[PDB]
Amino acid sequence: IATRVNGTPPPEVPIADIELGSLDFWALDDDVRDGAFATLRREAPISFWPTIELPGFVTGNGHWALTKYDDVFYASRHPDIFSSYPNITINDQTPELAEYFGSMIVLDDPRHQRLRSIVSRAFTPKVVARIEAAVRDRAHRLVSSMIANNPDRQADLVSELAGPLPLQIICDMMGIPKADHQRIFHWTNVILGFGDPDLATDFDEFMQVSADIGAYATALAEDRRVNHHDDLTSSLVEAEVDGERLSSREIASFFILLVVAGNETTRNAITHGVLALSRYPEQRDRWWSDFDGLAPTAVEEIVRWASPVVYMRRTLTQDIELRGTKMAAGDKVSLWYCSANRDESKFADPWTFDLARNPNPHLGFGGGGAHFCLGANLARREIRVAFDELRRQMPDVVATEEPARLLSQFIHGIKTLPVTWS
Ligand code: HEM
Ligand SMILES: Cc1cc(CCC(C)C)ccc1NCNO
Ligand SMILES: [Cl-]
Repeated sequence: IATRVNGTPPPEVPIADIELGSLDFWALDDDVRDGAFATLRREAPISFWPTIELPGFVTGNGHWALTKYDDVFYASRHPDIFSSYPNITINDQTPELAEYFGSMIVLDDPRHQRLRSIVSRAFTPKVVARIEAAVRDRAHRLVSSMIANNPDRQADLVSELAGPLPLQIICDMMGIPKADHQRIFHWTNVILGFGDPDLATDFDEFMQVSADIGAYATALAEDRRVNHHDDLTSSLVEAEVDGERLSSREIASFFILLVVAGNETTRNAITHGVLALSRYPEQRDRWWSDFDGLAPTAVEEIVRWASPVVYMRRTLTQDIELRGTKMAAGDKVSLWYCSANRDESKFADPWTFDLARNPNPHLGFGGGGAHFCLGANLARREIRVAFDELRRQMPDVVATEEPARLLSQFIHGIKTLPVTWS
Protein backbone atom coordinates (compact mmCIF):
# COMPACT_ATOMS: atom_id res chain seq x y z
CA ILE A 1 0.00 0.00 0.00
CA ALA A 2 0.83 3.69 0.11
CA THR A 3 3.01 4.99 2.89
CA ARG A 4 2.18 8.27 4.62
CA VAL A 5 4.30 11.06 6.00
CA ASN A 6 5.09 10.28 9.62
CA GLY A 7 4.08 13.03 12.04
CA THR A 8 1.15 14.36 9.95
CA PRO A 9 -1.76 15.50 12.20
CA PRO A 10 -5.27 14.30 11.30
CA PRO A 11 -7.64 16.49 9.28
CA GLU A 12 -9.61 19.13 11.10
CA VAL A 13 -12.94 17.66 12.18
CA PRO A 14 -15.64 20.23 13.04
CA ILE A 15 -17.23 19.44 16.40
CA ALA A 16 -20.68 19.37 14.75
CA ASP A 17 -19.59 16.39 12.58
CA ILE A 18 -18.78 14.16 15.60
CA GLU A 19 -21.46 11.62 16.65
CA LEU A 20 -19.99 9.11 19.13
CA GLY A 21 -23.50 7.69 19.51
CA SER A 22 -23.75 6.60 15.87
CA LEU A 23 -22.41 3.29 14.54
CA ASP A 24 -21.77 5.08 11.23
CA PHE A 25 -19.17 7.29 12.94
CA TRP A 26 -17.25 4.20 13.96
CA ALA A 27 -17.09 3.02 10.32
CA LEU A 28 -15.11 6.14 9.32
CA ASP A 29 -11.37 5.83 8.88
CA ASP A 30 -8.86 6.36 11.65
CA ASP A 31 -7.81 9.78 10.33
CA VAL A 32 -11.33 11.07 10.88
CA ARG A 33 -11.73 9.32 14.24
CA ASP A 34 -8.37 10.68 15.50
CA GLY A 35 -9.31 14.18 14.31
CA ALA A 36 -12.65 13.96 16.12
CA PHE A 37 -11.00 13.11 19.41
CA ALA A 38 -8.44 15.90 18.85
CA THR A 39 -11.34 18.33 18.46
CA LEU A 40 -12.98 17.05 21.65
CA ARG A 41 -9.74 17.30 23.66
CA ARG A 42 -9.44 20.91 22.49
CA GLU A 43 -13.03 22.14 22.64
CA ALA A 44 -15.14 19.75 24.77
CA PRO A 45 -12.87 17.51 26.88
CA ILE A 46 -15.85 16.21 28.89
CA SER A 47 -19.04 15.76 26.83
CA PHE A 48 -22.18 13.60 26.97
CA TRP A 49 -23.28 11.13 24.29
CA PRO A 50 -26.14 8.69 23.71
CA THR A 51 -25.43 4.97 23.81
CA ILE A 52 -25.26 3.20 20.44
CA GLU A 53 -28.38 1.18 19.76
CA LEU A 54 -27.46 -2.47 19.19
CA PRO A 55 -30.27 -4.99 18.44
CA GLY A 56 -30.82 -7.13 21.56
CA PHE A 57 -28.59 -5.04 23.83
CA VAL A 58 -29.97 -2.69 26.48
CA THR A 59 -29.24 0.90 25.51
CA GLY A 60 -30.05 2.64 28.75
CA ASN A 61 -28.49 5.97 29.62
CA GLY A 62 -25.79 7.78 27.67
CA HIS A 63 -22.28 8.44 28.92
CA TRP A 64 -19.78 11.16 29.79
CA ALA A 65 -16.75 10.87 27.50
CA LEU A 66 -13.38 11.53 29.18
CA THR A 67 -10.96 12.32 26.33
CA LYS A 68 -7.99 13.89 28.19
CA TYR A 69 -5.11 11.73 29.44
CA ASP A 70 -5.23 13.30 32.95
CA ASP A 71 -8.98 12.64 33.33
CA VAL A 72 -8.72 9.02 32.19
CA PHE A 73 -5.87 8.63 34.66
CA TYR A 74 -7.88 10.30 37.44
CA ALA A 75 -10.96 8.13 36.84
CA SER A 76 -8.87 4.95 36.78
CA ARG A 77 -7.13 5.83 40.05
CA HIS A 78 -10.35 6.73 41.98
CA PRO A 79 -12.51 3.57 41.80
CA ASP A 80 -14.43 4.48 44.97
CA ILE A 81 -15.97 7.18 42.73
CA PHE A 82 -15.66 5.58 39.26
CA SER A 83 -16.97 2.05 39.87
CA SER A 84 -16.44 -0.94 37.56
CA TYR A 85 -19.85 -2.27 38.70
CA PRO A 86 -22.20 -3.10 36.92
CA ASN A 87 -20.48 -3.18 33.51
CA ILE A 88 -17.38 -1.93 31.71
CA THR A 89 -18.93 -1.50 28.29
CA ILE A 90 -21.37 1.36 27.72
CA ASN A 91 -24.38 -0.79 26.77
CA ASP A 92 -26.38 -2.31 29.60
CA GLN A 93 -26.08 -6.03 30.19
CA THR A 94 -29.11 -8.33 30.08
CA PRO A 95 -29.86 -10.41 33.21
CA GLU A 96 -29.42 -13.43 30.93
CA LEU A 97 -25.80 -12.57 30.00
CA ALA A 98 -24.89 -11.62 33.60
CA GLU A 99 -24.47 -15.37 34.12
CA TYR A 100 -21.58 -15.30 31.61
CA PHE A 101 -20.20 -11.76 32.01
CA GLY A 102 -19.97 -11.21 35.77
CA SER A 103 -16.18 -11.59 36.20
CA MET A 104 -13.84 -9.54 38.42
CA ILE A 105 -13.58 -6.85 35.72
CA VAL A 106 -17.13 -5.67 36.57
CA LEU A 107 -16.47 -5.81 40.35
CA ASP A 108 -14.87 -3.45 42.86
CA ASP A 109 -12.58 -4.31 45.73
CA PRO A 110 -12.53 -6.16 48.03
CA ARG A 111 -14.18 -8.95 45.98
CA HIS A 112 -12.29 -8.00 42.80
CA GLN A 113 -8.90 -8.34 44.53
CA ARG A 114 -9.86 -11.67 46.11
CA LEU A 115 -10.82 -13.02 42.67
CA ARG A 116 -7.75 -11.60 40.91
CA SER A 117 -5.52 -13.19 43.55
CA ILE A 118 -6.65 -16.65 42.37
CA VAL A 119 -4.74 -16.25 39.08
CA SER A 120 -2.30 -13.34 39.51
CA ARG A 121 0.77 -15.48 40.27
CA ALA A 122 0.43 -17.08 36.80
CA PHE A 123 1.00 -13.69 35.10
CA THR A 124 3.94 -12.37 37.15
CA PRO A 125 7.21 -11.64 35.31
CA LYS A 126 9.07 -14.79 36.51
CA VAL A 127 6.17 -17.08 35.57
CA VAL A 128 5.58 -15.50 32.15
CA ALA A 129 9.32 -15.67 31.48
CA ARG A 130 8.77 -19.47 31.49
CA ILE A 131 6.09 -19.16 28.76
CA GLU A 132 8.61 -17.26 26.60
CA ALA A 133 9.98 -20.40 24.91
CA ALA A 134 6.44 -21.52 24.02
CA VAL A 135 5.73 -18.07 22.51
CA ARG A 136 8.98 -18.39 20.52
CA ASP A 137 8.11 -21.91 19.29
CA ARG A 138 4.57 -21.05 18.23
CA ALA A 139 5.57 -17.78 16.50
CA HIS A 140 8.49 -19.40 14.68
CA ARG A 141 6.34 -22.23 13.38
CA LEU A 142 3.38 -20.00 12.38
CA VAL A 143 5.65 -17.73 10.31
CA SER A 144 7.47 -20.75 8.78
CA SER A 145 4.08 -22.20 7.85
CA MET A 146 3.04 -18.91 6.25
CA ILE A 147 6.06 -19.29 3.99
CA ALA A 148 5.53 -22.99 3.24
CA ASN A 149 1.79 -22.66 2.58
CA ASN A 150 2.01 -19.61 0.26
CA PRO A 151 4.52 -19.92 -2.62
CA ASP A 152 2.88 -16.88 -4.19
CA ARG A 153 4.29 -14.92 -1.19
CA GLN A 154 0.90 -13.47 -0.34
CA ALA A 155 -1.23 -14.22 2.72
CA ASP A 156 -3.58 -12.76 5.33
CA LEU A 157 -1.50 -11.75 8.38
CA VAL A 158 -4.53 -12.00 10.70
CA SER A 159 -5.60 -15.58 9.97
CA GLU A 160 -2.03 -16.93 9.59
CA LEU A 161 -0.13 -15.25 12.47
CA ALA A 162 -1.71 -12.46 14.50
CA GLY A 163 -4.82 -14.50 15.36
CA PRO A 164 -3.35 -17.97 16.02
CA LEU A 165 -0.35 -16.91 18.16
CA PRO A 166 -2.10 -15.32 21.22
CA LEU A 167 -4.98 -17.81 20.84
CA GLN A 168 -2.74 -20.85 21.09
CA ILE A 169 -0.83 -19.35 24.06
CA ILE A 170 -3.86 -18.51 26.22
CA CYS A 171 -5.68 -21.74 25.31
CA ASP A 172 -2.68 -23.77 26.46
CA MET A 173 -2.51 -21.75 29.71
CA MET A 174 -6.21 -22.49 30.34
CA GLY A 175 -5.86 -26.22 29.66
CA ILE A 176 -8.07 -26.15 26.55
CA PRO A 177 -7.36 -29.05 24.11
CA LYS A 178 -5.89 -28.04 20.76
CA ALA A 179 -8.86 -29.55 18.89
CA ASP A 180 -11.08 -26.81 20.34
CA HIS A 181 -8.98 -23.73 19.59
CA GLN A 182 -10.97 -22.78 16.47
CA ARG A 183 -14.27 -22.91 18.40
CA ILE A 184 -12.69 -20.60 21.00
CA PHE A 185 -11.49 -18.28 18.20
CA HIS A 186 -14.96 -18.13 16.65
CA TRP A 187 -16.68 -17.56 20.01
CA THR A 188 -14.19 -14.79 20.91
CA ASN A 189 -14.80 -13.09 17.58
CA VAL A 190 -18.59 -13.15 17.90
CA ILE A 191 -18.49 -11.87 21.50
CA LEU A 192 -16.19 -8.96 20.64
CA GLY A 193 -17.37 -8.40 17.05
CA PHE A 194 -21.10 -7.98 17.63
CA GLY A 195 -22.55 -5.25 15.42
CA ASP A 196 -20.18 -5.93 12.53
CA PRO A 197 -22.18 -7.82 9.83
CA ASP A 198 -19.03 -9.78 8.94
CA LEU A 199 -19.13 -11.31 12.44
CA ALA A 200 -22.63 -11.14 13.99
CA THR A 201 -25.60 -8.78 13.85
CA ASP A 202 -28.17 -11.27 15.19
CA PHE A 203 -28.60 -11.24 18.97
CA ASP A 204 -29.81 -14.86 19.00
CA GLU A 205 -26.38 -15.85 17.69
CA PHE A 206 -24.68 -13.76 20.39
CA MET A 207 -26.72 -15.45 23.13
CA GLN A 208 -26.13 -18.88 21.57
CA VAL A 209 -22.37 -18.28 21.42
CA SER A 210 -22.39 -17.01 25.03
CA ALA A 211 -24.36 -20.03 26.21
CA ASP A 212 -22.07 -22.41 24.29
CA ILE A 213 -18.80 -21.03 25.62
CA GLY A 214 -20.30 -20.95 29.14
CA ALA A 215 -21.32 -24.60 28.80
CA TYR A 216 -17.85 -25.43 27.43
CA ALA A 217 -16.27 -23.69 30.43
CA THR A 218 -18.51 -25.59 32.86
CA ALA A 219 -17.73 -29.02 31.35
CA LEU A 220 -13.98 -28.36 31.40
CA ALA A 221 -14.29 -27.20 35.01
CA GLU A 222 -16.16 -30.38 36.00
CA ASP A 223 -13.45 -32.52 34.40
CA ARG A 224 -10.73 -30.59 36.26
CA ARG A 225 -12.67 -30.97 39.50
CA VAL A 226 -12.35 -34.73 39.03
CA ASN A 227 -8.76 -34.75 37.60
CA HIS A 228 -6.41 -31.87 38.46
CA HIS A 229 -4.12 -30.53 35.74
CA ASP A 230 -1.42 -27.87 35.74
CA ASP A 231 -3.58 -25.13 34.18
CA LEU A 232 -5.71 -22.10 35.05
CA THR A 233 -9.06 -23.94 34.93
CA SER A 234 -7.92 -26.26 37.74
CA SER A 235 -6.89 -23.15 39.71
CA LEU A 236 -10.41 -21.76 39.27
CA VAL A 237 -12.20 -24.90 40.44
CA GLU A 238 -9.87 -25.43 43.42
CA ALA A 239 -9.94 -21.86 44.79
CA GLU A 240 -11.79 -20.86 47.94
CA VAL A 241 -12.53 -17.26 48.88
CA ASP A 242 -12.92 -17.32 52.68
CA GLY A 243 -13.85 -21.00 52.69
CA GLU A 244 -16.33 -20.83 49.78
CA ARG A 245 -15.70 -22.37 46.37
CA LEU A 246 -16.54 -20.33 43.28
CA SER A 247 -20.02 -20.92 41.85
CA SER A 248 -20.62 -22.28 38.37
CA ARG A 249 -21.43 -18.78 37.08
CA GLU A 250 -18.33 -17.30 38.73
CA ILE A 251 -16.20 -20.03 37.14
CA ALA A 252 -17.77 -19.61 33.71
CA SER A 253 -17.34 -15.82 33.94
CA PHE A 254 -13.68 -16.08 34.99
CA PHE A 255 -12.92 -18.56 32.18
CA ILE A 256 -14.59 -16.41 29.54
CA LEU A 257 -12.79 -13.26 30.75
CA LEU A 258 -9.38 -14.93 30.59
CA VAL A 259 -9.88 -16.54 27.18
CA VAL A 260 -11.32 -13.45 25.52
CA ALA A 261 -8.87 -11.02 27.15
CA GLY A 262 -5.96 -13.29 26.30
CA ASN A 263 -6.14 -13.37 22.58
CA GLU A 264 -8.11 -10.62 20.80
CA THR A 265 -6.22 -7.44 21.87
CA THR A 266 -2.76 -8.92 21.28
CA ARG A 267 -3.86 -10.05 17.82
CA ASN A 268 -4.85 -6.50 16.93
CA ALA A 269 -1.65 -4.99 18.37
CA ILE A 270 0.42 -7.21 16.06
CA THR A 271 -1.68 -6.42 12.98
CA HIS A 272 -1.59 -2.66 13.65
CA GLY A 273 2.16 -2.91 14.20
CA VAL A 274 2.71 -4.54 10.82
CA LEU A 275 0.50 -1.95 9.16
CA ALA A 276 2.53 0.85 10.78
CA LEU A 277 5.88 -0.60 9.72
CA SER A 278 4.38 -0.73 6.22
CA ARG A 279 3.33 2.93 6.33
CA TYR A 280 6.57 4.21 7.97
CA PRO A 281 9.47 2.21 6.47
CA GLU A 282 12.03 4.43 8.21
CA GLN A 283 10.85 2.93 11.51
CA ARG A 284 11.18 -0.63 10.23
CA ASP A 285 14.73 0.14 9.07
CA ARG A 286 15.63 1.64 12.46
CA TRP A 287 14.21 -1.33 14.40
CA TRP A 288 15.78 -3.95 12.14
CA SER A 289 19.18 -2.30 12.48
CA ASP A 290 19.09 -2.84 16.28
CA PHE A 291 16.24 -5.22 17.16
CA ASP A 292 17.04 -6.02 20.80
CA GLY A 293 18.14 -2.49 21.68
CA LEU A 294 14.97 -0.86 20.36
CA ALA A 295 12.42 -3.59 21.18
CA PRO A 296 11.50 -2.18 24.66
CA THR A 297 10.42 1.20 23.27
CA ALA A 298 9.18 -0.21 19.95
CA VAL A 299 6.66 -2.59 21.59
CA GLU A 300 5.32 0.21 23.80
CA GLU A 301 4.95 2.54 20.80
CA ILE A 302 3.06 -0.16 18.93
CA VAL A 303 0.62 -0.44 21.83
CA ARG A 304 0.23 3.35 22.11
CA TRP A 305 -0.29 3.62 18.34
CA ALA A 306 -2.77 0.73 18.06
CA SER A 307 -4.69 1.29 21.36
CA PRO A 308 -6.39 -2.11 20.89
CA VAL A 309 -9.03 -1.33 23.59
CA VAL A 310 -10.68 1.90 22.49
CA TYR A 311 -12.42 2.63 25.84
CA MET A 312 -13.64 1.11 29.11
CA ARG A 313 -16.72 2.32 31.01
CA ARG A 314 -17.23 3.28 34.69
CA THR A 315 -20.31 4.26 36.77
CA LEU A 316 -20.37 7.09 39.29
CA THR A 317 -21.12 6.20 42.92
CA GLN A 318 -21.63 9.85 43.91
CA ASP A 319 -22.05 13.31 42.43
CA ILE A 320 -18.79 14.91 41.24
CA GLU A 321 -17.62 17.86 39.21
CA LEU A 322 -14.55 17.79 36.95
CA ARG A 323 -13.29 20.68 34.77
CA GLY A 324 -16.46 22.60 35.69
CA THR A 325 -18.76 19.74 34.55
CA LYS A 326 -21.30 18.44 37.09
CA MET A 327 -21.86 14.65 36.79
CA ALA A 328 -24.46 12.74 38.83
CA ALA A 329 -24.31 9.58 40.93
CA GLY A 330 -25.23 6.66 38.67
CA ASP A 331 -24.09 8.31 35.40
CA LYS A 332 -22.00 6.27 32.94
CA VAL A 333 -18.46 7.48 32.25
CA SER A 334 -16.40 6.34 29.23
CA LEU A 335 -12.57 6.41 29.39
CA TRP A 336 -11.16 6.91 25.86
CA TYR A 337 -7.70 5.37 25.79
CA CYS A 338 -7.49 6.00 22.05
CA SER A 339 -7.69 9.74 22.84
CA ALA A 340 -5.48 9.72 25.95
CA ASN A 341 -2.79 8.12 23.76
CA ARG A 342 -2.80 11.12 21.38
CA ASP A 343 -3.05 13.80 24.12
CA GLU A 344 -0.81 16.70 23.00
CA SER A 345 -0.25 17.80 26.59
CA LYS A 346 1.24 14.42 27.56
CA PHE A 347 3.07 13.26 24.41
CA ALA A 348 5.56 15.28 22.40
CA ASP A 349 4.70 14.91 18.70
CA PRO A 350 1.75 12.56 19.36
CA TRP A 351 1.18 12.01 15.58
CA THR A 352 4.72 10.63 15.12
CA PHE A 353 5.09 6.82 15.23
CA ASP A 354 8.53 6.78 16.88
CA LEU A 355 9.84 3.35 17.84
CA ALA A 356 12.51 5.01 20.06
CA ARG A 357 9.92 7.07 22.00
CA ASN A 358 10.84 7.44 25.70
CA PRO A 359 9.26 8.07 28.20
CA ASN A 360 5.99 6.59 26.88
CA PRO A 361 3.42 6.40 29.70
CA HIS A 362 0.64 5.36 27.32
CA LEU A 363 -2.73 4.09 28.55
CA GLY A 364 -3.07 1.14 26.14
CA PHE A 365 -3.27 -1.19 29.17
CA GLY A 366 -5.59 1.29 30.89
CA GLY A 367 -5.06 4.17 33.25
CA GLY A 368 -3.37 2.11 35.98
CA GLY A 369 -4.54 1.12 39.43
CA ALA A 370 -6.80 -1.71 40.56
CA HIS A 371 -7.76 -3.24 37.18
CA PHE A 372 -4.42 -2.72 35.40
CA CYS A 373 -4.27 -5.30 32.60
CA LEU A 374 -3.44 -8.71 34.10
CA GLY A 375 -1.74 -9.89 30.90
CA ALA A 376 0.42 -6.86 30.07
CA ASN A 377 3.79 -8.60 30.48
CA LEU A 378 2.62 -11.62 28.46
CA ALA A 379 1.28 -9.32 25.73
CA ARG A 380 4.56 -7.42 25.49
CA ARG A 381 6.43 -10.73 25.11
CA GLU A 382 4.10 -12.02 22.38
CA ILE A 383 4.42 -8.78 20.42
CA ARG A 384 8.24 -8.68 20.69
CA VAL A 385 8.62 -12.33 19.64
CA ALA A 386 6.19 -12.06 16.71
CA PHE A 387 8.13 -9.11 15.29
CA ASP A 388 11.48 -10.81 15.85
CA GLU A 389 10.23 -13.80 13.82
CA LEU A 390 9.04 -11.54 11.02
CA ARG A 391 12.44 -9.77 11.04
CA ARG A 392 14.21 -13.11 10.85
CA GLN A 393 12.08 -14.97 8.28
CA MET A 394 10.43 -12.28 6.11
CA PRO A 395 12.00 -8.90 6.99
CA ASP A 396 10.31 -7.00 4.17
CA VAL A 397 6.79 -8.26 5.01
CA VAL A 398 4.52 -5.42 3.96
CA ALA A 399 0.79 -4.86 3.68
CA THR A 400 -0.51 -4.95 0.08
CA GLU A 401 -4.04 -3.67 0.77
CA GLU A 402 -5.63 -1.39 3.31
CA PRO A 403 -6.99 -3.29 6.34
CA ALA A 404 -10.57 -4.45 6.55
CA ARG A 405 -11.40 -2.64 9.80
CA LEU A 406 -13.76 -4.10 12.41
CA LEU A 407 -16.94 -2.02 12.92
CA SER A 408 -16.66 -1.47 16.68
CA GLN A 409 -16.76 1.33 19.29
CA PHE A 410 -14.93 -0.86 21.83
CA ILE A 411 -12.17 -2.77 19.95
CA HIS A 412 -9.68 -1.35 17.42
CA GLY A 413 -9.86 -4.51 15.36
CA ILE A 414 -8.55 -5.55 11.96
CA LYS A 415 -10.39 -8.46 10.30
CA THR A 416 -7.95 -9.05 7.40
CA LEU A 417 -4.57 -7.65 6.36
CA PRO A 418 -3.11 -9.04 3.11
CA VAL A 419 0.69 -8.96 3.15
CA THR A 420 3.57 -9.97 0.88
CA TRP A 421 7.25 -10.67 1.43
CA SER A 422 10.41 -11.66 -0.43
C1 HEM B 1 -1.80 -5.54 23.72
C2 HEM B 1 -2.61 -6.34 24.43
C3 HEM B 1 -3.57 -5.96 25.58
C4 HEM B 1 -4.18 -4.77 25.80
C5 HEM B 1 -4.03 -3.49 24.92
C6 HEM B 1 -4.99 -4.92 26.99
C7 HEM B 1 -5.76 -3.91 27.56
C8 HEM B 1 -6.46 -4.00 28.74
C9 HEM B 1 -7.22 -2.94 29.35
C10 HEM B 1 -7.36 -1.52 28.75
C11 HEM B 1 -7.75 -3.38 30.47
C12 HEM B 1 -8.64 -2.62 31.47
C13 HEM B 1 -7.72 -1.90 32.46
C14 HEM B 1 -8.46 -0.99 33.43
O1 HEM B 1 -9.70 -1.08 33.49
O2 HEM B 1 -7.76 -0.20 34.13
C15 HEM B 1 -7.32 -4.77 30.63
C16 HEM B 1 -7.69 -5.60 31.64
C17 HEM B 1 -7.44 -6.96 31.67
N1 HEM B 1 -6.62 -7.67 30.77
FE1 HEM B 1 -5.72 -6.96 29.08
N2 HEM B 1 -4.84 -6.22 27.47
C18 HEM B 1 -3.99 -6.88 26.61
C19 HEM B 1 -3.58 -8.20 26.76
C20 HEM B 1 -4.04 -9.05 27.72
C21 HEM B 1 -3.69 -10.44 27.82
C22 HEM B 1 -2.66 -11.15 26.89
C23 HEM B 1 -4.36 -10.98 28.84
C24 HEM B 1 -4.22 -12.46 29.31
C25 HEM B 1 -5.27 -13.09 29.83
C26 HEM B 1 -5.19 -9.92 29.45
C27 HEM B 1 -6.00 -10.04 30.56
C28 HEM B 1 -6.67 -8.99 31.17
C29 HEM B 1 -7.54 -9.12 32.32
C30 HEM B 1 -7.87 -10.45 33.04
C31 HEM B 1 -8.03 -7.89 32.62
C32 HEM B 1 -8.98 -7.54 33.81
C33 HEM B 1 -8.10 -7.18 35.01
C34 HEM B 1 -8.88 -6.80 36.25
O3 HEM B 1 -10.12 -6.54 36.14
O4 HEM B 1 -8.27 -6.72 37.35
N3 HEM B 1 -4.96 -8.79 28.73
N4 HEM B 1 -6.57 -5.11 29.53
C1 LIG C 1 -11.41 -6.81 25.13
C2 LIG C 1 -11.84 -7.11 26.54
C3 LIG C 1 -13.20 -7.16 26.87
C4 LIG C 1 -13.62 -7.43 28.17
C5 LIG C 1 -15.10 -7.50 28.52
C6 LIG C 1 -15.87 -8.51 27.69
C7 LIG C 1 -15.94 -9.91 28.29
C8 LIG C 1 -15.62 -10.98 27.26
C9 LIG C 1 -15.07 -10.07 29.52
C10 LIG C 1 -12.66 -7.62 29.14
C11 LIG C 1 -11.31 -7.59 28.84
C12 LIG C 1 -10.90 -7.34 27.54
N1 LIG C 1 -9.50 -7.26 27.23
C13 LIG C 1 -8.53 -7.07 28.14
N2 LIG C 1 -7.31 -7.50 27.94
O1 LIG C 1 -7.22 -8.07 26.64
CL1 LIG D 1 -11.88 20.33 38.54
